[PDB]
Amino acid sequence: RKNRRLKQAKEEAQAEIEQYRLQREKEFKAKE
Amino acid sequence: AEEEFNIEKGRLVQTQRLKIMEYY
Repeated sequence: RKNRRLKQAKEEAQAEIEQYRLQREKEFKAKE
Repeated sequence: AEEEFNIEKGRLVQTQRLKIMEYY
């Protein structure tokens, strides 16, 4: 399950990163 | 199998959380 895990966790972390990026960049607008 | 994606998530999560924190 080498390849399965590696290039499924790649897009897994894609989703995770976009998730946290938006959840960090919204309260920015709130206090702004 | 497990370790591969384990440290994969670790590395990419860290190296992107650092960036987004610095930016914001």
